[PDB]
Formats: sequence, structure tokens, C-alpha cells
Amino acid sequence: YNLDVRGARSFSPPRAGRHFGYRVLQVGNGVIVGAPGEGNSTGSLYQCQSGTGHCLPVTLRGSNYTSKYLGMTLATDPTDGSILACDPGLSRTCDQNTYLSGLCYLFRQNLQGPMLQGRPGFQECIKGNVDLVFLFDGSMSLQPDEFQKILDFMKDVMKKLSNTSYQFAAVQFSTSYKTEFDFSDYVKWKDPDALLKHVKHMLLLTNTFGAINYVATEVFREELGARPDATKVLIIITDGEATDSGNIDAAKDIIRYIIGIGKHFQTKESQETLHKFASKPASEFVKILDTFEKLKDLFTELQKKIQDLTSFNMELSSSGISADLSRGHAVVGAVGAKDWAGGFLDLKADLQDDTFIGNEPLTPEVRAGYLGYTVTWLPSRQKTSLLASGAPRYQHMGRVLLFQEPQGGGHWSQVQTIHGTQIGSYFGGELCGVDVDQDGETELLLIGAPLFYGEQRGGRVFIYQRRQLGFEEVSELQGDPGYPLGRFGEAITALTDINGDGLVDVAVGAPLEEQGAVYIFNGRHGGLSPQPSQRIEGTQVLSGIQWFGRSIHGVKDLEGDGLADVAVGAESQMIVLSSRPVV
Amino acid sequence: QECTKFKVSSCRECIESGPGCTWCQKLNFTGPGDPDSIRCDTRPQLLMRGCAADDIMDPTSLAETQQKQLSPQKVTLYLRPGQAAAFNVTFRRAKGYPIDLYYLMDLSYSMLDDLRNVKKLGGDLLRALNEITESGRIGFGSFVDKTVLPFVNTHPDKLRNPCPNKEKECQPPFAFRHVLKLTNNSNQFQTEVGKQLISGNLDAPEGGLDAMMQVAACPEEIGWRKVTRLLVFATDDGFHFAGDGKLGAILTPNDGRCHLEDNLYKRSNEFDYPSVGQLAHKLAENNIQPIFAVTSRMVKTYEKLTEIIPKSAVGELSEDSSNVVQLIKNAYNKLSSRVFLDHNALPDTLKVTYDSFCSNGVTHRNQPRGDCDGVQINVPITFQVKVTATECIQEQSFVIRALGFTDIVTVQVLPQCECRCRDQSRDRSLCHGKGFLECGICRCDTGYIGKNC
Ligand SMILES: *[C@@H]1O[C@H](CO)[C@@H](O)[C@H](O)[C@H]1NC(C)=O
Ligand SMILES: *[C@@H]1O[C@H](CO)[C@@H](O)[C@H](O)[C@H]1NC(C)=O
Ligand SMILES: *[C@@H]1O[C@H](CO)[C@@H](O)[C@H](O)[C@H]1NC(C)=O
Ligand SMILES: [Ca+2]
Ligand SMILES: [Ca+2]
Ligand SMILES: [Ca+2]
Ligand SMILES: [Ca+2]
Ligand SMILES: [Cl-]
Ligand SMILES: [Mg+2]
Ligand SMILES: [Mg+2]
Repeated sequence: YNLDVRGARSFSPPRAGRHFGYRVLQVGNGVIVGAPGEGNSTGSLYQCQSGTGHCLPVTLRGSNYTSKYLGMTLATDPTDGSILACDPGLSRTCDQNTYLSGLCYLFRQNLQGPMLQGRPGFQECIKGNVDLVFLFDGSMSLQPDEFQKILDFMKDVMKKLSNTSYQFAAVQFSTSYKTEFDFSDYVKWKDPDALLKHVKHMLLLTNTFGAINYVATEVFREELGARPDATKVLIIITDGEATDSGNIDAAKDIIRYIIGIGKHFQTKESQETLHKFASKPASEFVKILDTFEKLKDLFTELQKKIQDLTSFNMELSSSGISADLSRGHAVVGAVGAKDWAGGFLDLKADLQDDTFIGNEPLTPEVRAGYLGYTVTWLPSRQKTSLLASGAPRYQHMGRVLLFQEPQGGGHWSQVQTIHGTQIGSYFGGELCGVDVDQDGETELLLIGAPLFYGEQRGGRVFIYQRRQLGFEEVSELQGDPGYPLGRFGEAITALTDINGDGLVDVAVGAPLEEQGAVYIFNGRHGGLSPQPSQRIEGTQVLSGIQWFGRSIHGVKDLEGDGLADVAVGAESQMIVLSSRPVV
Repeated sequence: QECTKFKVSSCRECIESGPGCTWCQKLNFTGPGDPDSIRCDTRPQLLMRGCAADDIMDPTSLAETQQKQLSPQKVTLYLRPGQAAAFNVTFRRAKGYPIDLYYLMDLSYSMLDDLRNVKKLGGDLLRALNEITESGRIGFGSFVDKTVLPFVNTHPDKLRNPCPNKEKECQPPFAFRHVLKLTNNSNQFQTEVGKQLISGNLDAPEGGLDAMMQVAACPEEIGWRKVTRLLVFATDDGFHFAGDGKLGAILTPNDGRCHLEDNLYKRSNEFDYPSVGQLAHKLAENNIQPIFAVTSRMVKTYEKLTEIIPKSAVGELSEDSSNVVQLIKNAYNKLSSRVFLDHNALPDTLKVTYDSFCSNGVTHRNQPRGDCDGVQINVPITFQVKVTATECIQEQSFVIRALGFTDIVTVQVLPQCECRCRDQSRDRSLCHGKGFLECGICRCDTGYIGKNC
């Protein structure tokens, strides 16, 4: 009973939709509110001022797209103050198919400051008709067997794609460039051995910038057989760094893969030099091969990846449907991955690259599980930092997976599985990590099951504590009975310390208990208190309110009067409460 | 056998103090310096103090019970705090009512061969219902999923033909369509269900829970009688529920209301899928018992729903739905051989447990719900209901149902904190004063001066 309900403030723009308040986030003197659009409206973000009492829509600067999904995903980094916003409603058509993935925005300073953006888990459109050009290195470094293996690679790719809508062209490049055959030359023959039998190894330098500009302006020409309705794809094959410099702006509309082969790409620094030539993300389009014989192993990856889909990889990934930031590291969930098995994307700091981590192994039982619906960092200092992600639909019951950060030179590994027991309960539909004693080790993982049904209580929140072997279930946060569909657990947040005892406290939203309610659970010695110290009825703050407790955020607030400020979302409303020593 | 006493100055406060406290009513039982609080103690302690056995006031919780399937219909209880009263409810399973069977079918593309078989089963279904009881009716509805991405491909060509491209008689995807109001005319089923085309969608879980909710929320359009209500749910994989709509940016919860327009659930993209518990609640209210007819690989998943929807059954549907009539007969037997005895919401001043004495050879005791399996027609089973109050309660009531049936037991709860002592007759001349004599202690009419008036 440290939250001053009598002093509550409320915020609502005049044109606010029903889902203004779907997410709330407190940054100095303001609240950021995610407002996903309903019906035909598009979503938006609102910056709400503590002083003026007004909420204003945020103009995304240099953004090309805004769907109704904008506002669904707001996260902030406690270590550096970064804000990540995501719009997981980027839809596009590729022949008769529709793709759906996310667009994410990183505000390093504040919403008015510089913005970075990216498309995590983005699948480029590869149509039925593809105009593909091979641009192969002929530099003086290639021995004749190595140059030949490059020739044979292009042949097997053409051979495996012979009865498709693909049309091919080939350009050798060294100091200068020669078209070894145009698209028309491929249509009139379709014989790879014949098309390339006049190829003579140039034995000079490696002018990659000029080569790419040459391909974009002198090869993709309609009078040479290029189809303007086809996807333009470029496969670059090189064994050394570029000997020129400039830009490839003339080729930016081309989907560009690049393959670095051999001893000259031993260092990660040299491999990095190929990134400016290829499309993003470099994890998809930049292939480093240590030996020339591995050009055969690459045949599947660079061609099976290259219309009626009944089975989907990342085309319907729904990336950015959740996010979390810790210590400068951002991750977003992608529930659609691998036919809605799910997973998460480990983002590069500039949002220009990503790494997908998902279920392992892909078994038929992970399908339609929606892993990555929730993602929550569990940082530690002495122990390894973990990431928890819920698959609330796993086998219609849900589960939570614990992933360990890459340790040393290693990779992400999955270290624990936590099973839900009740069908439809959405076990893992909400997650929250808590470091109660603030020793730098996050020991508590809270798992919401907001749809849990039975015993006259709607929804559950379970407490898991980290032991040596893994997380063990130690307690439950008890909500009031009498609301069997009340969705206790839909929102869980750590409030920092609200009652000045040095221990972190937790809030739990229960948005469908009458007009909504928020429970406050105080931190104690050795964990969390299972009984709440306060319950805040929405009806008390506003009379016509609904969904009170749909989202909660707490922070030690630096301006104003009080120990902590707590923001609570509701239907078309956002409410701010101050924590006080004596209420 | 234990009594803790704090405030006792009357017989009624003694009983209120606990279930083990008793009150002596002997006249002139108290010494000059003693209070009449010594008059309230445990039975052995009172006997220690010279009170005779017949002068010991020791109330006991009592139940007053007043051819039916559920007997008795009305019971009045008298509860002293801390002591339970017990009464037996008898369930004698009668003969079945007429059966309304609404057949709700998945029409995504893998159900194409199932659709061709179901189009010809209208006769067999009515004949099956009339082999069970009398005067059956059948209805029909269909579902695929919500019509937003990524549940369906919203490309205009794939909306017109969600089915694979070869398919030539295919309807756009849809959430729920009410095809046939409950009727006893099988030819109506044939021509109405025959008009339906196969459809398709994008992701494996389907939106059948949307359709079930609309069926349970629209009783006038569906045509339910007040007889046995069966809802066959025929599908061949999983189902969406609340929270999944987020992928389509559908964040408003299901409101559990009827939304049929032109026999379609048009606003399905305005509301999220219902939660399982939300649907279980709606099905219990309206007495609608679902029969999940699912393929073999889904059976273990759908069986977990019977955990949460008490009156439901699961049967293994064939890949072409050709066994569905025997599936429904088996499911009826399983549904009606199971009997739950439950009560509505209670004040927490009361607690109710059930003993279930079953005829199949099983006995449960002290359970929040009565549960017997293997119940047979005209073979009675007995439920012992025990009700305990923690305090002197205000007059109240609560109903006891048999799940799936409308018969109720109305339990009137009355407090018994009053002592029921004796007549002051033979003792008049009373307290040497005006006051009257209750329970061996004089409560003098307000004032004069004195405990002894
Ligand atoms: C948005 O589109 C414009 C084209 O008008 C382009 O110049 C810009 O690079 C695009 N933004 C991003 C982030 O790619
Ligand atoms: C109810 O019946 C059971 C078994 O037939 C019996 O043991 C019990 O005494 C009965 N209860 C009452 C209150 O008569
Ligand atoms: C069928 O239901 C109708 C109501 O539409 C009723 O009139 C009729 O008696 C019932 N039985 C038969 C055999 O039609
Ligand atoms: Ca800690
Ligand atoms: Ca605290
Ligand atoms: Ca089939
Ligand atoms: Ca579906
Ligand atoms: Cl070279
Ligand atoms: Mg070279
Ligand atoms: Mg299907």
C-alpha cells in the first residue's frame, strides 16, 4: 500500500483508439505509449509529457512504412537508456504469396533523437521468373584448377535450375569485364558447357566496384533478354579483396549474394570487406569458404534458398512481435519461423544484421508453438547471462525455453525446458526476470499463464528460482479469487524498489478482473512475497475504464515527488501512479 | 472436545465460541461470586461441575430434507459454526431426452473427402439419434479460420481460391457459417449441406473455437430446444485460442456475445479467439455438450479439454469422416455415463464437500465436486453433501446441479446459534423480580439493578 491511488494521473489523446495503452514505457519526464491501430487505422507511438499532461503522436523520421501493428512492441535497455520499437506488420506479396515480418526502430538517445532501423528476419522476394547473373573472379591469384571449379559451380547451378523460369548470364571480371553470355544466349541454348566454353582466364586484378556497376548497367538490359518482371539476382564469386573503390548505388535494386573463397578471407577483417557488396543481412548473403572444393557443398544453400507455399521458413516470421534489450544487446521474437515453431533473432547493434536462434531439434511437436512470443533477458555478472523465451502454444499447453548467451567463442545453446500443464492456459505468454536483492544476479524468472482456468481464479504467475542445475519452481504469486476469466498474469513487470527497503518489487496486471486490476507484490528476503500488499481496482482511478493493467512499467523517477513512478495501460487510457513512503 | 471462551455471557455466545462448547441450563447453578461464564465449557468439564447430562445444551448441525432424477429438491440446513451437516442426494438416471445435434465441421482443404461423405449422412444421423431416444433434430455449420494474415493469404487470387490451384469448386476462407437450423428433416440437411464448398487457409491451427462460441452464444439462430444439446466438432488438427490473434494484430478480447450476420461471423477479425476457459464457461451455462470428433493424431490433445469442459467427449474420426455416426453413438454413451454434482458460486463463509458412492465399485470422499462414472439408466447412485459454516451466518441459499441437466437441489442455509433450552414454566416466581427466565439464566428486562434481578 505504497502506490497513491488518490493521486493517480491519467492520459488520453483526443483521437486515441482502443489500443492506446497496449504498451507503456517511462523515460525521463515522459511516458511512451504504444498505440496499435484498430480496424483501418495504422498504429503509432505517443510521447506523453509529465508536465503538460498531453500525449502527442510520434513522427517516425525516414520511415517508409507504418502498419496497424506499430505500438505492439516497446522495449527499453536499463543499462544505456536505448528504446527499441517494432512494427511486426510489414506485409508484401511475392507472386501469389504474402509475406509478413517486422520493421524495428532503435532510438539510442530518445524518441526525438537519431533513429536506426532494420528488418530482422526479412525474406527477400524471389519470384518465379528470376534473372540471375554470375559475376566471377578471374584475378591473377586463381590457379587454373581453382578458376575451373568456379566455372563448374556456375554450371551445376544452371544445371540444377534448368527446367525453371530462371534465366542466366555470366560476367568475368578482373581488371576489366566481359559478358561471357547474355540472357538471350542462355534462352537460345540452355547449355552451360557450351555457353562457357569460350571463357579465357583474364589473370589480372579484382575491380569489384566497377564489375558490379557494369552488371547493373550493361547486363540487365531488356534488349539482351532481361525480363523487367523478374527478380534481379546477382551471385558474386571472388578470391580476394577489391582493388578499386567507390559505390554500387547503381545495383542497390539487385539481390546480391557474394562468395569469398580461400586464403585471402582467413581473417574476419577481410571477410568484413565483402559486406558492402552484398545484400543485407550479411549472415544470409555473405558466404565465406575456406577451400575451393566446398563450392560443391554450397549448391544446396545458395540454390534451395534461391510459389504456392504450404510450408514456411521465415516468409511469415512475424519478427519483432516481442523484444527485450540488455547490456546493449537486442533480441526480437519471430513466432512464425519454421511453420510457427518460432524462435528469436539476435540483433546486431546497428540493426543491420541478425542471427536466428530457434528450437533444436526441429521436431513435428514444436510446430505451431509460437516460440518467441515472449523474450526476456536474465543477466548475471558472476554466472552466465540467460535468455528466456516462451512458446505459449506448445502442444496447445505452452512451454518456456532457457537459452544461454554464447560463452567464449561458442554459440547460443538451449539449457532448460519448462513445461506447462494445462491446455489453453498460455503458459509462457508473459515472462519477467527479477533481481530482488540487486546483487547483479537475476535469480527469479516469473512465468505468466494468464488464461489458466479453474478454482475460481483466472490466470497464474509462477515463481522460478535459479539453482545450479537450472530453474526450480519455488512459489506462486497469489491473486484474488472470484474472477475465473480475469487474466491475472497478462502483464508482469519489476517495479524497482517502491517502498524504500532496497528490495525490488513486482506488479502483476489482471486486466479482465471486472474493469481491470493491478496487484503489487513486495520483495522480501530470499524471494518475493506470495501475498500482495496492494490491489488497485481500475474503477477507482477512472469510472469508465476497461482493461486496467494491460501493461505496466515502473521506474525510480528522478523528477517529481515520490520514490517510484508506475505507468499502467488501459483501454484508450494510460495512468501514472507515484510510490510514496507513507500513503 | 475442546472449547476456547472469551466473551461468553449468554448461551448463544457460548455456541458461537466454537463447535466444542456446551452450556448448562441448571437453575441456581452459579455460586454467589461466580459468573455465568462458568456455565459454558466442554461437556466433560461441565459434568465435572455438577451439571447433569440432560441440562447440557449441545446443538448439532442438522439437515431437513423435504419419481425424480434428482432428489431431494429442497433442503434446509441448520449450521452451528465448526460442525458440518450431511444429507444424501440420490441420482437415478432417467431415460434420455430428445437430442439436438449440431454438426460443426472444419472445411479447410484436407477435409475435402470428409465433406463429400458428410453431405450424405443426414439420414443416418437422424436415424442414429432416434435409435438412442425419440424425436431428434440435426443442424450444420462450418468454419475455417479468421480471414486476416497470416491465418489466410490475403492476396486477392488466394482469397478467391484459398485451395491449391488445381481446385475448381472452392469458396473463399471464412470464420464461421451457420448452414442449417436444427431440424428433423434430413432432406433439408442434404440440400443445405450439399451447397457447401471446400475451402482452405494458411496455418495449421484453425478457428473452430470462434465457431463454437458463436454456436453457444446464438441459441435462437441455431435452434436449440430445451432437450439434450450435443455439438459435434469435427476437425483434423489443432485450434487457435486467445492470444493468437496478436499475430493478425487482433487485440480486442472475445466478448462472448452473438455476432451472426447473414449466418456469418463477419466481425471475426474484430475479436480475438476465445480462451478455452471462456468457452467452457459458455458451454456449461447453455448445457451444450461438445463431442470432439478428431483424427487419431489429435485425440490426446483434445482429450485434455475434457479436463476443463466436464461434459465433453472425444472420439477418433477417420481421415474421411466415414465412421462419424458410430463415433457419435460411442460419445453419447461416454457423456451420459458420467455424472458430476456441483454447486454454483458460494460465499466463503460456507464450504461444501461431496462423497460419491458410485455403482461401478468406486467411492470418493471429501471432494469439491461429486464424480461418478459408469452410471446406468435406472441404477441409482448416492452423493453425500456436507456443508460447514465458519461463523453465525445470515440466511442464505445455493443450488446444487447435476452437470448437463437442469434439475437442481435448492439448499437453504440457516444459522443455528440459538440454544433451544426449556420453559421457565414450573419455575415462575422467576428471579424474585420482573424479568423472565431463558436457558437457566435470568436476562432481566432492561434495568432495575442486578443479574439476579
Ligand atoms: C525508404 O525509401 C526511400 C526511397 O524513397 C529510400 O531512399 C530509403 O533508403 C528507404 N529507407 C530505408 C531505411 O531503406
Ligand atoms: C448416505 O448414504 C451413505 C451410503 O449409502 C451412508 O453411509 C450415509 O450414512 C448416508 N448419509 C446420511 C446423511 O444419511
Ligand atoms: C419435426 O419438426 C416439426 C417442426 O418444424 C414438427 O412440426 C414435426 O411434428 C416434427 N416431426 C416430423 C416427423 O416432421
Ligand atoms: Ca539477485
Ligand atoms: Ca521494495
Ligand atoms: Ca480428409
Ligand atoms: Ca488456420
Ligand atoms: Cl587476386
Ligand atoms: Mg584474387
Ligand atoms: Mg486444416
